[PDB]
Amino acid sequence: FQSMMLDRIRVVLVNTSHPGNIGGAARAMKNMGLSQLVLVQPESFPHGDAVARASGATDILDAARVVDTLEEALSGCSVVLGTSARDRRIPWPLLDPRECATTCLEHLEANGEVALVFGREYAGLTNEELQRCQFHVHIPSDPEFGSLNLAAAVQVLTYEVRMAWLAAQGK
Amino acid sequence: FQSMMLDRIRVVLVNTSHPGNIGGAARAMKNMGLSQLVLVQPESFPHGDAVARASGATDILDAARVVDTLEEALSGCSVVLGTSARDRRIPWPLLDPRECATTCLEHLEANGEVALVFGREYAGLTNEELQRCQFHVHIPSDPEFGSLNLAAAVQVLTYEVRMAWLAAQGK
Repeated sequence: FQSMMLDRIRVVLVNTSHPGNIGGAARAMKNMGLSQLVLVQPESFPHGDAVARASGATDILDAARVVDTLEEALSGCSVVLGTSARDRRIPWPLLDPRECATTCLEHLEANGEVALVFGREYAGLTNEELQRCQFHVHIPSDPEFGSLNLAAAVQVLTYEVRMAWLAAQGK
Repeated sequence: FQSMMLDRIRVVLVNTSHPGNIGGAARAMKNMGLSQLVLVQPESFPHGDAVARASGATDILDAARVVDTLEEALSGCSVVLGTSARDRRIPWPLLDPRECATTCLEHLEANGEVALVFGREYAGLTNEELQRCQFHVHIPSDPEFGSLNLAAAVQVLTYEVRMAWLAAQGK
């Protein structure tokens, strides 16, 4: 199963401070066909704001796994891609969201499990967290005002994943 | 000017009910280089929630024009593109976000002014509002759970606009 492939994209939110962003991320995942959410040390979860921003994606919140470390969140993944909003001076392969989606599909088609890792509001992932990833993904943005809202960033990546998944089906 | 071209994309939010979405839209515009926001009959504006979700894109909120009708919001535009989340049974040309961005760039390069029109949370634009547009833009989504958060939808379209704008510059 085709739609079922999308369940093997593991969205990992690292140390999210605003519970509204957890809900927003779940909504962004559900409206692209994704469903697997993992939270590393969220600051406030469960929370009413996550439920409200999920706007019906409460199934994803209820099935979300909450873990103490990024290592636990990445267990069993065939590849890990971390997002970066700025030059991090780490020489890892740097992908745009379209290239990220191509890499994701390649793994999903090979029965892999892909982690897409998002960091804290503003600060992003730490260097150590980025070093744990095999690829870095950057959403091209205005360098004068470069970091997107966490849920909006999840939406951009999940949208590209769905665009690649549709294209592979001749759709 | 190149960056200046993006100021000629007019983001129009029609009858927004959650002020947080107005702020989220302004943030989504600013981190892609856009700045022109027009609000048609927003339910609560100005509002603290718009300021909070703008996360520093308060300049866009302060310069936003508030009007009573969609007609006033579209004055002087060379083309109007409206978003749709479902089959609207209106036979207008239907573009995905990449095709929307191509159309936008074509107009910006020809010193045009493009309106990107977003509707109400859940309900979207009315048929009459969609009929006022020359093109309809649909973000491919899971038809089981098809409508994105308003600010996340603005982010998807603005992200594609920036991707097209960068590509045209050999970047």
